[PDB]
Amino acid sequence: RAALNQALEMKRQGKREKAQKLFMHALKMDPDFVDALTEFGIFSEEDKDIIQADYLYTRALTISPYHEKALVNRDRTLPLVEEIDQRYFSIIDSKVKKVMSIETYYHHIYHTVAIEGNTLTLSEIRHILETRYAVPGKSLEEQNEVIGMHAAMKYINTTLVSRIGSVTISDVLEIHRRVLGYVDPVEAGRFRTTQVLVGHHIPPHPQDVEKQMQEFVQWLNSEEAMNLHPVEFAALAHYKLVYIHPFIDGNGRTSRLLMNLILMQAGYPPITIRKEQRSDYYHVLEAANEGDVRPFIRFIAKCTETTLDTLLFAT
Amino acid sequence: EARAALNQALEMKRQGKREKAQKLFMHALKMDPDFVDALTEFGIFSEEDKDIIQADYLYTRALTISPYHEKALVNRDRTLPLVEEIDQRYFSIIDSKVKKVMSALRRVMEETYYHHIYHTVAIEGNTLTLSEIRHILETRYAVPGKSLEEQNEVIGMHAAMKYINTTLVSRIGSVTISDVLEIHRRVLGYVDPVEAGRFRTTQVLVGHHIPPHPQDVEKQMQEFVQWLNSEEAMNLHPVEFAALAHYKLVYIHPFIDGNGRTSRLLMNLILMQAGYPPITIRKEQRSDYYHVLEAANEGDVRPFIRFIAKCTETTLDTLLFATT
Repeated sequence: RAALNQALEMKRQGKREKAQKLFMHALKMDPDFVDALTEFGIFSEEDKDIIQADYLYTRALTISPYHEKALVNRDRTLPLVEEIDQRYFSIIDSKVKKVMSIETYYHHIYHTVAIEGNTLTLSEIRHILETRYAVPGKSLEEQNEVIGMHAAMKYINTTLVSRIGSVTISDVLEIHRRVLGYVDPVEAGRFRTTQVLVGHHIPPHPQDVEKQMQEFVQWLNSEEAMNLHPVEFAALAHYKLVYIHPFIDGNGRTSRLLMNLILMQAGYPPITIRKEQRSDYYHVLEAANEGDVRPFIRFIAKCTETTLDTLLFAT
Repeated sequence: EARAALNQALEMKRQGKREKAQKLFMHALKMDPDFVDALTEFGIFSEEDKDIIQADYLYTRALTISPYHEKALVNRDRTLPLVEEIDQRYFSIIDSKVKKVMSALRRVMEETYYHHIYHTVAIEGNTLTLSEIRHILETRYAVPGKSLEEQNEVIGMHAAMKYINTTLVSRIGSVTISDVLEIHRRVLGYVDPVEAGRFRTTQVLVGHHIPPHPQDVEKQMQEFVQWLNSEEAMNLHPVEFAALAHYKLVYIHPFIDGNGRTSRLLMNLILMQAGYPPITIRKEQRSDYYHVLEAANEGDVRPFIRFIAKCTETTLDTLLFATT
């Protein structure tokens, strides 16, 4: 409460830089502080950050749903953010049109394995897949992760992308069998049998994983999922597979391959979440676990625009 | 010219020159390997050097073409129970050496653990050395300038035999089809995870042998595992049973790859369950090993059973000498 009142004294005087640090400290000490969430929200609106403000008012109302200062702001920002979000998707739709009218295989294998902790370079990955000979001084596990990724995405492109019909549970297992096959052939293509902790997240118990996955693939084929914008649907699918955590390993890699399978089936190019975005990528997943999937959907959307901007660099 | 080479070999055998006779006998068989008269005459010739095992093989080979050939029949009826005894006597020699090896032994056995992975992969064409295999399994880091497939074959072998030792050797009950598939899932898994632990779906040629069609593989494997658990297989000497199992899995050829590796792991699973140590067929014996499998495909499994038996005696002699 003292750090909040200290942040308000700075905001009233002028010092913006010292206020944000004092605001962030009050939320680090108590992240469910209803009054600091609303005051940091109205503060962020002064820098034209309405997306952040709405996040803060929604976080406030999840704790105290009848908080007058959060409710009065939430109700104003809610339809406004919905529009801002729709407008960014229509910007992405026009860039997909321009791309569709108009080397990268190794770049995606590099970022999908590097974001998980793999120390192999792009030139080393190229040597592994072109020659099929080992890279000196690197672990065989890291080199097998690369081989399995190449197998998984060659299978998706050859058998799943252009195929007509619903996505099955067998397709998810077939992808995982190739992702984790060369590293762990015993556990590759089969569900997790033990309960674990993933950071600060407890996924479903192994006895609930099969049903949770039957429900997930039922959602993937539902009309509600089709009605969504491809970028939202691709992002929600990615998140839900990471939430279920159906395998002991290779969940992030399979969820990123399912995400691009959804995008490629919608006429979008395959998307890459770069190594450098590891921290940003885990921050939005944490926020989705805490209660709001929108920051994640926006992170995936920005990833699609950057990919389209790189492809739009040709006539 | 085949009949002339036979009569030329008889001329030297009658006079004396035995070195020139064997070369002339072998030439008549190279020209025509289904020559009934040269097989009997070469059989009687080999008995003069006290080689009754070779003689019976030759008369047996001659009667698989012409079953009523008087000179083959009269000698085969004579040598048939004779080799049966000689064969039984070599197994009892092996049984006494198994006893003696059951009376550093643990450190010496694990010292030749990388030694078994080297020979089972080297006999299949793998170019990795024993020191390279040791680096792969101890460090889990890659060996420079070698293919990842060859290095994954080594990792899969280590996984397969660590799984056999930890969950199958001391296990009670019948051997299942799932146990064969589980071994294969580890043998091939790191090389080919798509085909590892599943039967072959295409028809192929393996040297000069056509194995069962993929639509018959499941039924022939159900029949094989039924034989493995039968009382007839239990009544056999462990060395004969281990060798016959090895041969029958190689004959079926149930997987697209790793058939030789899995058949040699099942061979030792049978031996270890019988109180025998794990056996190794060395890289140098590649040609001898394929010669006895060819003879078993042609009609006689005995040379193969004798090859496996001499492999167990050499393994027991190494264990009896290392602890001396």
